[PDB]
Amino acid sequence: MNEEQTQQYSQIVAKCWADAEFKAKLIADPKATLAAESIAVPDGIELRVLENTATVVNLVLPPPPAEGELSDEDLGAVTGGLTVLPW
Repeated sequence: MNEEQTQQYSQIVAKCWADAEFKAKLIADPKATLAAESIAVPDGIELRVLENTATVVNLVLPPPPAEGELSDEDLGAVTGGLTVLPW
């Protein structure tokens, strides 16, 4: 969940608010959508959407089991309005 990955996450929601069809696909099947974006989706990770408005969209993508260490710059990049993997 580094800066570069966060940027990709931003691109997804950037598309959503502008492209209602894309947004709908993300919500209906976030796994297929992420796959289209060349983003891995471990089956041990739950995906959630917080907001799906015509202006603001919030997609929650919890760190994978393979998640390593992040820098302060990486953590700063990460959208703090997102939640984490349910336990």
